[PDB]
Amino acid sequence: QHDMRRARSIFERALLVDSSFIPLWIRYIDAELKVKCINHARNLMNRAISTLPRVDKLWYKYLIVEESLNNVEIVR
Amino acid sequence: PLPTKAEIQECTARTKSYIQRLVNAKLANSNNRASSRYVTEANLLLNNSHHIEVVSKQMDPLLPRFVGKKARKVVAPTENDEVVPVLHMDNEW
Amino acid sequence: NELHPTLPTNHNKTKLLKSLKNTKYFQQTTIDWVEAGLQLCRQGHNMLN
Amino acid sequence: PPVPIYVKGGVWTNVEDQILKAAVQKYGTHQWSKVASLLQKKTARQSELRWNEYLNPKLNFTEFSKEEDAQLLDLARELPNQWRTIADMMARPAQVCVERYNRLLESLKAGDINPNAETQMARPDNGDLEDEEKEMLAEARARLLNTQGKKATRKIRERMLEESKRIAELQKRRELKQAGINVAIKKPKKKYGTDIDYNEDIVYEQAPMPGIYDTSTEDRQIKKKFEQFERKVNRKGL
Amino acid sequence: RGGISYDQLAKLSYEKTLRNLATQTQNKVQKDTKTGKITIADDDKLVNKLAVSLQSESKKRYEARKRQMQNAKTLYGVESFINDKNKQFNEKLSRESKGSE
Repeated sequence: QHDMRRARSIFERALLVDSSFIPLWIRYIDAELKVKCINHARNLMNRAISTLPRVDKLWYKYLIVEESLNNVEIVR
Repeated sequence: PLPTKAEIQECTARTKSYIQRLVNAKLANSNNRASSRYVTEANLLLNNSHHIEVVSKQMDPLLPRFVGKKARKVVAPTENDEVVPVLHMDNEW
Repeated sequence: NELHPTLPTNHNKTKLLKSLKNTKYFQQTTIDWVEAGLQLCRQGHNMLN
Repeated sequence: PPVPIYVKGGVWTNVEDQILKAAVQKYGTHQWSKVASLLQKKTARQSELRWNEYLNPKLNFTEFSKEEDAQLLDLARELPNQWRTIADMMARPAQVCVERYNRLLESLKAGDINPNAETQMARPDNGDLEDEEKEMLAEARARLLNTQGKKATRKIRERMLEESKRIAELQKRRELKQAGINVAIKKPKKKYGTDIDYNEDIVYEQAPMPGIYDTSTEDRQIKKKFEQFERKVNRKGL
Repeated sequence: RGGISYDQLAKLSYEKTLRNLATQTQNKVQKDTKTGKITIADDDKLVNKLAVSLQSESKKRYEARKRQMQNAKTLYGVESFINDKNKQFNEKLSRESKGSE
């Protein structure tokens, strides 16, 4: 429906039920990125890797995103 | 260390006072007239300066008291910014 | 009745009419008994209706 | 209009064996009356006998080995004519055991009732079919089809009817729009006092708790895109 | 090789995407101390490429699953069933019982 604020609220309400669920985190990061909202996804990937630091896929997701934008200081 | 004999007393007194305030409010909101024999026993400044005197009113014993009171269904916004991390370690089934 | 005493409570004891009297809302008079009975019948009909 | 079959013990044909198999696959082993209702001219007990004696794939219909056959002579010697116990000792059906014992020790009229009909071989059928067997397979397919309750079937019907009702409700509005009178769409009514409409507000809106990075220009870009989409749906119509 | 963990499939997916990023490449920071916000100056291109990359990858995976659905819906050689969902349940039973014993 091209309404991004309701989709953000629904994803946040979806995380409040179950934060252990990784495909929800990955969809919400991708749903930020595909509409070209990179800073929202940076805040989101920060909150993801700081919530669940022992999960490998989240750090690697944030490393892919910072490589794809060519930000080598951030990847280091 | 074990906690010292003074902190046990300070904690016991402060929390006992709090539990007695809650119990007196719960027994004072009840419709039983018999509950108020089990309870165990203002000015505030509204601006820079105004000096008001907060008085209570004497209500009719027949009209309902707490006229705003009613049974409602409420959801609560669960709001935080404390992110807290989850600090873990690193065919048969 | 004599086997089981029920032993009244001698402290705080809020009574009804002695505390319904302290309000400004109740007032006091003397009337005939039969008038008070008829008024109670009118009031108790009106409440339940 | 069928005359009543009071005694239902017959000869098992091919049709009734196959309907019993495709009924046991769906209904399961322990409901027998619901299996035998599916195929007329047989009884719930005779369905149970036809399964446990003949149609069961766990049952052992082979030729007897030499150790098996000597075991049969010895067990028939030790236990005098207790054939269920013996057949339990051999993991074979008892009728096979009795007939093979007769074959060892050797070396029906018409108008009779055969008691052993459930343990005996089936009869293949004439080429076309009988009429009652056409009716039997028709009602058997009809009863093996359905997996719903009354409530769920009514839900299917109510969803289709509400769908067509909405279509008619939009049809009249489009006709009046062509006429030039714009009847707005009425909303459904609330069944209770705090029933929630979902276009008034984002109903339990959770804000995403901001971080260190800055999202002003991306907010403006989204707001531009959504406003332009709503205008395009207003003019052109999706 | 068997089942693979999540910490390993994560790395293999990361490395495949970087390999894709290298072949795709073949073909600052400002802290506002008033609020505390960080504005990173990213180019408009390489954001469009990231968005179109994610969109094209999701469409590719979607169409692959869509074609797998039809090719698994043609083959009736499993078992007898009565609807579209029983067929999937019976194929699940075949997949477990063939692998187990």
